[PDB]
Amino acid sequence: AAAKELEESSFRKTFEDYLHNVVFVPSPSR
Amino acid sequence: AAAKELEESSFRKTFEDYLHNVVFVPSPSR
Amino acid sequence: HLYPGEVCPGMDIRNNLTRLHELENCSVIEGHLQILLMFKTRPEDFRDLSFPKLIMITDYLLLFRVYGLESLKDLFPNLTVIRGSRLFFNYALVIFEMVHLKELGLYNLMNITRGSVRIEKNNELCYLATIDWSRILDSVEDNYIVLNKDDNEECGDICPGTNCPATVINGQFVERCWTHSHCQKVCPTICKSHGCTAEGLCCHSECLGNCSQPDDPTKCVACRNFYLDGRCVETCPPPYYHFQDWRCVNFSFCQDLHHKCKCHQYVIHNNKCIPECPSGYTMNSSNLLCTPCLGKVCHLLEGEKTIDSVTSAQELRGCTVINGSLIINIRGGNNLAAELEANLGLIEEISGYLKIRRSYALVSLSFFRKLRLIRGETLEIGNYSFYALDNQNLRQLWDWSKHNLTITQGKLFFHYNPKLCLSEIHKMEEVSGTKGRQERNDIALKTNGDQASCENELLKFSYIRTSFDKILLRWEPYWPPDFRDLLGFMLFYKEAPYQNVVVDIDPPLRSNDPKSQNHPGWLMRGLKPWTQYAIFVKTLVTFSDERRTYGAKSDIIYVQTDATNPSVPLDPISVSNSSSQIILKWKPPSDPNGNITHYLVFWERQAEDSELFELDYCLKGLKLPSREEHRPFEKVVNKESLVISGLRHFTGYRIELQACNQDTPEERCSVAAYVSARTMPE
Amino acid sequence: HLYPGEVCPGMDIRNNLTRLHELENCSVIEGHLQILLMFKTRPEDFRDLSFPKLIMITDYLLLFRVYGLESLKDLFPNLTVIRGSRLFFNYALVIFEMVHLKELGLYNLMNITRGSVRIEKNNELCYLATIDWSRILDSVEDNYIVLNKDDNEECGDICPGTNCPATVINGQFVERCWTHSHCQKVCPTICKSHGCTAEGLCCHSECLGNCSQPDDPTKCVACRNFYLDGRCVETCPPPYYHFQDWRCVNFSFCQDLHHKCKCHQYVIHNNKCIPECPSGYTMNSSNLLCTPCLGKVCHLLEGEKTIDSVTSAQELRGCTVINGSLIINIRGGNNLAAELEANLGLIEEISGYLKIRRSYALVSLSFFRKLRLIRGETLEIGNYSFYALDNQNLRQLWDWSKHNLTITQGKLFFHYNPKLCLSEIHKMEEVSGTKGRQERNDIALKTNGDQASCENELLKFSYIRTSFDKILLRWEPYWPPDFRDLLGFMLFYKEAPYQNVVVDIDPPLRSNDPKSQNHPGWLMRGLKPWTQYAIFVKTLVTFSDERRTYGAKSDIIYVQTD
Amino acid sequence: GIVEQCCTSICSLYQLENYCN
Amino acid sequence: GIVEQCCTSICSLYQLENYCN
Amino acid sequence: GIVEQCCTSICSLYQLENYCN
Amino acid sequence: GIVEQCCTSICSLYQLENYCN
Amino acid sequence: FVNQHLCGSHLVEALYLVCGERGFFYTPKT
Amino acid sequence: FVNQHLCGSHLVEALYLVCGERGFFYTPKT
Amino acid sequence: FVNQHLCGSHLVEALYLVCGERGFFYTPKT
Amino acid sequence: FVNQHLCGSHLVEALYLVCGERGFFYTPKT
Ligand SMILES: *[C@@H]1O[C@H](CO)[C@@H](O[C@@H]2O[C@H](CO)[C@@H](O[C@@H]3O[C@H](CO)[C@@H](O)[C@H](O)[C@@H]3O)[C@H](O)[C@H]2NC(C)=O)[C@H](O)[C@H]1NC(C)=O
Ligand SMILES: *[C@@H]1O[C@H](CO)[C@@H](O[C@@H]2O[C@H](CO)[C@@H](O[C@@H]3O[C@H](CO)[C@@H](O)[C@H](O)[C@@H]3O)[C@H](O)[C@H]2NC(C)=O)[C@H](O)[C@H]1NC(C)=O
Ligand SMILES: *[C@@H]1O[C@H](CO[C@@H]2O[C@@H](C)[C@@H](O)[C@@H](O)[C@@H]2O)[C@@H](O[C@@H]2O[C@H](CO)[C@@H](O)[C@H](O)[C@H]2NC(C)=O)[C@H](O)[C@H]1NC(C)=O
Ligand SMILES: *[C@@H]1O[C@H](CO[C@@H]2O[C@@H](C)[C@@H](O)[C@@H](O)[C@@H]2O)[C@@H](O[C@@H]2O[C@H](CO)[C@@H](O)[C@H](O)[C@H]2NC(C)=O)[C@H](O)[C@H]1NC(C)=O
Ligand SMILES: *[C@@H]1O[C@H](CO[C@@H]2O[C@@H](C)[C@@H](O)[C@@H](O)[C@@H]2O)[C@@H](O[C@@H]2O[C@H](CO)[C@@H](O)[C@H](O)[C@H]2NC(C)=O)[C@H](O)[C@H]1NC(C)=O
Ligand SMILES: *[C@@H]1O[C@H](CO[C@@H]2O[C@@H](C)[C@@H](O)[C@@H](O)[C@@H]2O)[C@@H](O[C@@H]2O[C@H](CO)[C@@H](O)[C@H](O)[C@H]2NC(C)=O)[C@H](O)[C@H]1NC(C)=O
Ligand SMILES: *[C@@H]1O[C@H](CO)[C@@H](O[C@@H]2O[C@H](CO)[C@@H](O)[C@H](O)[C@H]2NC(C)=O)[C@H](O)[C@H]1NC(C)=O
Ligand SMILES: *[C@@H]1O[C@H](CO)[C@@H](O[C@@H]2O[C@H](CO)[C@@H](O)[C@H](O)[C@H]2NC(C)=O)[C@H](O)[C@H]1NC(C)=O
Ligand SMILES: *[C@@H]1O[C@H](CO[C@@H]2O[C@@H](C)[C@@H](O)[C@@H](O)[C@@H]2O)[C@@H](O)[C@H](O)[C@H]1NC(C)=O
Ligand SMILES: *[C@@H]1O[C@H](CO[C@@H]2O[C@@H](C)[C@@H](O)[C@@H](O)[C@@H]2O)[C@@H](O)[C@H](O)[C@H]1NC(C)=O
Ligand SMILES: *[C@@H]1O[C@H](CO)[C@@H](O)[C@H](O)[C@H]1NC(C)=O
Ligand SMILES: *[C@@H]1O[C@H](CO)[C@@H](O)[C@H](O)[C@H]1NC(C)=O
Repeated sequence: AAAKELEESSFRKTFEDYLHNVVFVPSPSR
Repeated sequence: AAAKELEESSFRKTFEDYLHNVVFVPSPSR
Repeated sequence: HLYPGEVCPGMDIRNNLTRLHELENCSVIEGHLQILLMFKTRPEDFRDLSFPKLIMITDYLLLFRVYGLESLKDLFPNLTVIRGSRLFFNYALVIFEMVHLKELGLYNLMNITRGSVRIEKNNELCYLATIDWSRILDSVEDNYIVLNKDDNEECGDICPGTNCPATVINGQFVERCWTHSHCQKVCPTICKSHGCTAEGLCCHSECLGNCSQPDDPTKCVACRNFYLDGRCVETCPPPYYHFQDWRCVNFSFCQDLHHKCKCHQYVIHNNKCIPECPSGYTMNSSNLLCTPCLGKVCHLLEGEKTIDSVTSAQELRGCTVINGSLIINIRGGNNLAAELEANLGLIEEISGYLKIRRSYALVSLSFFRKLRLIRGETLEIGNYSFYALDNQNLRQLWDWSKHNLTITQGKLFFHYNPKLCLSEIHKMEEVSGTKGRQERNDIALKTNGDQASCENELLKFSYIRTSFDKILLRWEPYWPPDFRDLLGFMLFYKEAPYQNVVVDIDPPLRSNDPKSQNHPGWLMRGLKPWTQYAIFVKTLVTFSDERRTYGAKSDIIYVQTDATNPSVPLDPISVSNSSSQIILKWKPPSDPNGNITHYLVFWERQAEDSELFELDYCLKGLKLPSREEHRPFEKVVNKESLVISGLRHFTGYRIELQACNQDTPEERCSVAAYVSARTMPE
Repeated sequence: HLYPGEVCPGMDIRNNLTRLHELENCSVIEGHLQILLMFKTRPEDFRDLSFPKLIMITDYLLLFRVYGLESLKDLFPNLTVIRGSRLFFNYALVIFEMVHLKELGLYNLMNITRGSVRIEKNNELCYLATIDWSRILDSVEDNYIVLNKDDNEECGDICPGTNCPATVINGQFVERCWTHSHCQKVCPTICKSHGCTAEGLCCHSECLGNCSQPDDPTKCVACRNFYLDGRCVETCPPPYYHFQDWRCVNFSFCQDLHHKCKCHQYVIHNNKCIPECPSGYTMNSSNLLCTPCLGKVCHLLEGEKTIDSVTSAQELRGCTVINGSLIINIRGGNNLAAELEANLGLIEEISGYLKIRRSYALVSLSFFRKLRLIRGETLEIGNYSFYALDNQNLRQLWDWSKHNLTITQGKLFFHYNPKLCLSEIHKMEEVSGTKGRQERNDIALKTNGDQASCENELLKFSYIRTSFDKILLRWEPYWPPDFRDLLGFMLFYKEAPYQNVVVDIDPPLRSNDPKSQNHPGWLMRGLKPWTQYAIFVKTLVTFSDERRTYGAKSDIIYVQTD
Repeated sequence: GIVEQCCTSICSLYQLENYCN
Repeated sequence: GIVEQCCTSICSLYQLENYCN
Repeated sequence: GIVEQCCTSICSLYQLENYCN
Repeated sequence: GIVEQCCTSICSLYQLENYCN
Repeated sequence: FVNQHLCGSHLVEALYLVCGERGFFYTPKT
Repeated sequence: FVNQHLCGSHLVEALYLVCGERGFFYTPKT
Repeated sequence: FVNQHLCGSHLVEALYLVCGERGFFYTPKT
Repeated sequence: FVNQHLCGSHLVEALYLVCGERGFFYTPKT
C-alpha cells in the first residue's frame, strides 16, 4: 500500500548517489 | 488464505480423472 | 474350516450381472473387486442376488455408476476385513457416483487395515454419521465424504431404541448404526486387537475382528496375520512360507507358480514367496532363493512416471536403480510422508532429471533416504536436471550433516516456494558443487522463502527495563554494510501463558561508531500486571537485486510484568450462625493483580444508635426493630471465609474487608469493601 | 542598460572564497553555478561579501556543504530569474546539506521558468511555509522538502505587521515572506506573465518579473524571451540570430565562435546560432547553414546509458540514430512524460538492446514517437533484445493502430508488471514477428496484469429485477472449455452518486445445454430507495499453467432503486 | 489419455470408436 | 564510480589518493 | 422409446439428431 | 593534526595505523 | 455431435451414448 | 582505516579526511 | 426450442422441423 | 576501541597501545 514511500526512499538514495558521483571524478586525471 | 480449498478442488478433479483413466483403455487392443 | 470357500483372485465386473456368478463360492478374494457401469440394471436384479461367502478382501473394492441398487446388506452381508496391500489413492473402499444407493448395511465390516474410504457424488446415501470409522480405521482424517444425500440434511437415520451405542464424539452422543435395524457393534476397550465375541469376551491372539468362539485359534472368524489350515497362526513354521502376508504355503506351491509364465514369476526369501530379489541377489535353479552375490534397475515406461500416491509408489517399491526421470506432483492435503517413505528411495541414482511441481503438503525431502547421485542424462526442458515449483509447505530439503548430493549435469529451478529460504538453497548449490552453472532467474529471488525471516543475523538485547505499565528494550543497533538500507524495526509482541511459540521503530542516526549513542528502544504502555508477555523483533531493510544483506531478527523472549492493588473483594456475606460467631464469606476480586498473599479483615464494634436512649417507649409507639486506631483484624491466608469469635450479643458490627497481593514488605492491598452484621442474641 | 555587467559563463567554486572574485561584475551567468565543499568557512567571511550584479542564471544553481553561512540575501540580493535549460534531475535550485543555513532572503527571485526546487538535510532552515512557489513555479508538486529545522516545528517566521500577504491556500491565511523583514511580493492577477512594477502596474509585453518602469521595453529589468541592446525583444530582427534562447547576435559573433575549437563548434539554422544540425543536413563552409541533403548517429559511451531524468535526456535531444543500448530506470514519483517526450526518440533504430527496469510512474510508452526497429546487435544477457521489470503503473505500451515494431534478434522478458495484461503482450509478439522465439517463463504468467480484469470475456445480463429492498440479476452462464474450472462468481457492488467508475455466488449446475436452466442470480437485501448503485460481476475460475481460459467480467451497471 | 484426448484436444467419434469394442 | 568502488567494493587509501590532487 | 424420451423426459435437439440421418 | 584528528574528530584505528610504521 | 472439450458426467454420458451396447471389455491379459 | 562499504556523510567525512588540503579541482576542459 | 413433453401432431411437426431433408430411412435388414 | 575525543596521557597510552612495537621513526630528511 505504502510501497511508493519505499521506492521514494530509494529515490532519495539515488539523489544522494548522483551528487556524490558528480563530486567523485573531476580529480583523477594523471 | 483458503487456497488449500482451491487446490483441494483440483485434487477432487484429479481423483475424477484417474478413475476415468482406469475406465478408458482396457478396450482398445485391436 | 475358518474359510470354507476358495481364493478366486480378483476380477472386475461390468455392464450386467452375468459374470457375477463366476465369483460366488470363494471366501477370500486375493486382489481387488470393482463393480462398475451397469446402467440397464433393476432393483429386482439384486433381490435374487446375495454373496455371504466373502469375508475378507486383500487389496480394495470399488462401486461405480450402477443403477437400481440401493443397499449392500444383501450382496455382501458378511464382508469383514480389508487388508489393503494394493491401495487406491490411499483408499480401499470406493463408493462413488452410485445412483439410488441409499444405504449400506455393512455392519459385518469390522477392521480395514491399510487405506481409507472416499464417498462422493451419491445423492441417495444416508446412515453415514452413525458410522464410527475409528473402530474400523486408524487414520480417520483421510476419509473424504461429500456430495451426498446427508449433505442436504433430510435423513432421519434412526433406530427404535435399546442396542445401538450412543457414544459422545464431538458435541454429544452419536448413535452408532448401519440401518434402522443394524446397530454398529462396539467391542470393549481390551478386545480391540483381535475383536470380541457376542457377549464381549476377547478372542484368541490370532483372531481379528470377529471370532466364533472366544479365545480359540480354531474358532476365529478372521486371522490377524496369517492362516494355516483351520488355525490363524503368528508365523509360518518350516517348511512353510509366508505368501502375500496372509498364509503359509509349502515349497511345491510357490515352486510350481514359477512354472506358468512359459506375469510375476516368483522367488523365495526370508521364508516368503516373493515376486523378485533386490540388488546384490541372485535366483537359484534349485529353490529360487535370493542368494547374495556381487554387484535392481527399475526401467520406467518412457523413462518417466508421474507420482501421486501409494498406488504410484508401490510400483517402485524396493527399487534400487531408476533408469528414467521422476515427476513429483501430489495435489494433496494429507501428509503421506511416512507411507511415502515406506516404499521409496532406497536408491542412489536417477538416470534422467528430477521434477517437483505443485505438490502441496510435502514439508521435506528426508524420505529420500539413500539418494546420492543425479545423472540427468535426459534433462528437463530449459536445460535442467532439477525442477521445483509451488510447494506451500516445503521448508527443509535435507540436513546436510550426513545427507550428500552429487549432480552430474543440468541446473536448478526455484520458483514460488514461500517457505524455502535461500540459505539451504545455496547449501544445496555448495554440496552439489554445481554453483558455476546457475544463471539469473534460475532462483525466484522474490517468492522463495518470503513468509519468515530465516537466514543468519540475530539481534541481541543490551538492556531490559520492566514495570507494571512500562516496557523498554535496548539492543545492539545492527546496520547492513549499506547503512541507508535500514528502513525500520518490525516488532511482534503478545501475551503468553504458555511458552510454546505489532509495532515499528524508526532507525536512529548512525553517524559514527567510536560511541554510537544510538541503542534503539521502544516504550510499551499497554501492560497488564503480573502478566507474562512474549516479544520478538525483526529488522526491516531495503530489498536489493544482488545478494542482499539478509537482515536480522531477534529471539522470542518472555517477560512477566510486576502487580498493583487488587480489586474489591466480591460479595461480602456476613452471617452470624451463633451469638458470638460471624462467618464472613466472599468471592475473589475481579483483579487479583498479583498472587494474593492474604485477606485483610477488619471488624469494628458499632455501638447502638444514641437517639434510642431518650425515647419514651412507655408511650404508645413502642415498635422496636428486631435488628490511627487499631481495630481487631485478621490476615486470612488461603481462604475465602472467616468466622469471627469473641463477639458481643446484640451489637452491630462494621466490617472492612480487603485483599492483599503483597505481605512481607509494605503491604500492597486492595481497596475497602464494607458490610454490617449482627450477632444472635443469647 | 538593462544589464550593465557581463555574461561570465558558469564555473563552479570549491574549498574557499578565493575564486569567487572571478564572478563579481557579471550581469547574467550563462550556464550554471555550484558552490560546494567549504568546511573552514566562517560567518565573518560573508559580511564583506555581496553580489547584486547577478540577476538571472540560465540553467541551474547549487549549494552543497558550506559552513558558517546562514542567509543568502547578501550574496545574491538581486537574482531574479532562472530559465532552466540544462536542469538537474528536474531541479534548478539545489539547497542541500548546508550546516548553519537558516534563511534565504531571496525576495528578488520572481520566476523560475523550467525546473523545480529540492530542499533536504538543512536542519537550520526556516521561513519555508511563507514561500508561495506557484507565484514562481508552475509544477509545484515536484518540490521536495524534508529534513529541516521546519520539520521540527519551532520557528515563528513572522513579520511585524502591515506588507506581507496573508493568503488562504490550504487551511487559512498564509503570510508570505522571506525574512522577518522581506515580504514576498505578489503581482496582481493581470500583470502575471511579464511581472509588475512597485505600485502594481503591468510591465511591458517583453519584460519579465520586474521592470524599472511599467510598460517599457527600454526600462524593464528582465527580458521575457530575448535581449537586444537595452531592449527586450520578441525575436531577432535581421541580420541577427537567436543565441541560447535569450539574445540576438550577428553573423560575425557566432561565426568567430566556430573558429576557436582548432568543444561545441556552432552552425546557424532557422535564424538561430545552434550547436549542430539534425540528420539529412549538411554544414556550409560559407555561413554554416544546415542545408538539406540526401540520406545523426548519437554514438554512446560504451554503447550504454542509464536514463533517469531530463539531465540524462538532453544529452540525446534530437537524436535520430542510437549506436548503443538504452537503460530506462526512473525511480520517480512524478510523471516526467511530457518533457520526457519533448526531447526523446525521434528515431527509428537501436543498435543494441533495450532495458526497462523498475520504473514506477511510467504509465505508457507513447513518448516513443517514431521508433520502429531494434537491431539488437548487443543483447541483454540471457539473449534478450528487450527487458521489462517492476512497472507499477504501466498499462499500455502503444496503440498498435499506427505504431510499428521491428525486431531483429533477442527475446522478451516480462516479470512483475501488475497492470500489464497479456492481450497487448501477445499483440506485441504478433507485430514483432518474433513469436517463435519466446520460451516458457519469458512472460510471468502470474504477476503480469494481475490488478485489473482485462482480457476478453464479457458477461451479459439476461434479466434484471429491482425493488426498494431486493435486487436480482440474471446473466448468461458462461462455461469455460473445462466446466469444472468455474468455482464461483465474484460480484462488486456499491452505491454511486456520480457515474465516474462485494459478494460471491456459487456456480449452478451445467449438466446440459439444450435447456440449461441455470441462469445464475444473487438476491440483494441491502437496498436504500431512490439510491443509485454501481454493480458489476467477475467470474471466479481455476488457474491453469497452460493458456488459461481468461474468465469473464461484467459491465459496471447503474441501478436506481425505488 | 482421456482428458489428453477429450479435454486437451476434442475427441472424435472415430477416436471413441476404439472405445467401442 | 563512487559507490562502485567505496560501496560495491571498499575503497583503499591509495584509490582515494587519486582523489587527492 | 418415443414418449419415453419426448413425453416422459423432454427430447433434446441432439437426441432428435439421431432421428435425422 | 593530532587534536585535529583525535580531539576535533575521533581517530580510527586505521588512521593511527599510519602512526604505526 | 458436440465439438467441445469434455470432462465429468458430460463425458460419461457421451461415452455411454457412443457405446450403447458392450463397448468396453476388461481383458488386459485375460 | 575502516574496511567497510561507505555512503552519505560517512563517505563525505572520509573524503575530507583523505583530502585535507586541496584534493580536487574542477577543470574538465578548463 | 420448446422444453415440453410432446405428443401427437405437435410432435409430428416438431420431427418434421428437425428432419427437414431426409431424416429417416427404412432399412432394418435391407 | 574507544570512540571519544582524546588528549594527554590518555592519548599517550592509546598511542602506545596502537604502536606496541616500533611505530614511529624520526627521519624527516635522514
Ligand atoms: C486392524 O488390525 C491391525 C492388526 O494388528 C491393527 O494393528 C495394526 O497392524 C498393522 C500390521 O501389523 C501395523 O502396521 C505396521 O506398522 C509398522 C510400523 O509401526 C510397519 O513397520 C509395518 O510394516 C506395518 O505397516 C499398524 O501399525 C497397527 N496399528 C495399530 C494402531 O496397532 C489395527 O489397529 C486394526 N485397526 C483398528 C482400527 O483397530
Ligand atoms: C515564467 O515566465 C514564462 C515566460 O513566458 C511564463 O510562461 C511560460 O513560458 C515558457 C517558455 O515559452 C512556456 O514553455 C513552452 O511550452 C511549450 C508547450 O506549451 C513548448 O513547446 C515550448 O518549447 C516552451 O517550453 C510555458 O508554457 C509558459 N507557461 C505559461 C503558464 O504561460 C511562465 O508562466 C512564468 N512562470 C510563472 C510561474 O508565472
Ligand atoms: C460353486 O460351487 C458349486 C458347488 O460345487 C462345488 O464347487 C465346484 C467348483 C466343484 O469343486 C464341486 O466339486 C464342488 O462341490 C458349483 O456347482 C457345480 O459345478 C460343477 C461344474 O462347475 C458341476 O459339475 C456340478 O454338478 C455343480 N454342483 C452343484 C451342486 O451345483 C459351481 O459351479 C461353483 N461356481 C463357481 C463359479 O465356482
Ligand atoms: C503342497 O501344497 C499343495 C497345494 O496346497 C493346496 O492349496 C492351498 C491353497 C491349501 O488349500 C492347501 O490346504 C492345499 O493342500 C498340495 O496340493 C494339494 O494337496 C491336497 C491335499 O489335501 C489335495 O487335496 C489337492 O488336490 C492338491 N492340489 C492339487 C492341485 O492337486 C500338496 O499336496 C502339498 N504337498 C505337501 C508335501 O504338503
Ligand atoms: C570588475 O570591474 C572592475 C572595473 O573595471 C571594469 O572591468 C574591467 C574588466 C575592465 O574592462 C575595465 O575597463 C572596466 O572599467 C575591474 O577592476 C579592474 O581590474 C583590472 C584588472 O583586470 C585593472 O587593470 C583595472 O584598473 C581595474 N579597474 C577598476 C576601476 O578597479 C575588475 O577586475 C572586474 N572584475 C572582474 C572579475 O572582471
Ligand atoms: C558583430 O558582433 C560583434 C560582437 O557583438 C558584441 O557583443 C554582443 C554580446 C553585444 O554586446 C553587442 O552589442 C556587441 O557589439 C561586434 O564586435 C564588437 O562590437 C562592439 C561595438 O560596440 C565593440 O565595442 C567590441 O569591441 C566588438 N568586439 C570585439 C571583440 O572587437 C561587431 O561590431 C558586430 N558587427 C556588426 C556589423 O554589428
Ligand atoms: C541445452 O544445452 C544443450 C547442450 O549444449 C543444447 O543441446 C545441443 O544442441 C546443439 C544444436 O542444437 C547440438 O549440436 C548438441 O549436440 C546439443 N547437445 C546436447 C548435449 O544435447 C541445447 O540447445 C540447450 N537448450 C537450451 C534451450 O538452452
Ligand atoms: C545466446 O545465444 C548466442 C547465439 O547462439 C550464444 O552465443 C554463441 O556462443 C557460441 C559458443 O559459446 C559461439 O561459438 C557463437 O559464436 C556465439 N554466437 C553469438 C551470436 O554470440 C550464447 O551462448 C547464448 N547465451 C546463452 C546464455 O544462452
Ligand atoms: C555421505 O555422507 C556420509 C556422512 O558424512 C560424514 O560426516 C560429515 C560431517 C562430513 O564430514 C563427511 O565428509 C563425513 O564423511 C559419509 O559417510 C559418506 O562417505 C558420504 N558420501 C559421499 C559420497 O560423500
Ligand atoms: C508504420 O505504421 C504506419 C501506419 O500503419 C497503417 O495502418 C495500420 C492499421 C496497418 O494497416 C498498416 O499496414 C498501415 O500502413 C504506416 O504508415 C507505416 O508504413 C508503417 N511502417 C512499417 C515499417 O510498417
Ligand atoms: C452381459 O454382458 C456380456 C459382456 O458384454 C455379454 O456377452 C452378454 O451377452 C450380456 N448378457 C446380457 C443378458 O445382456
Ligand atoms: C584557496 O584554494 C585554492 C585551491 O583549493 C588554493 O590554491 C589557494 O591557496 C587557497 N587559498 C587560501 C587562502 O586558502
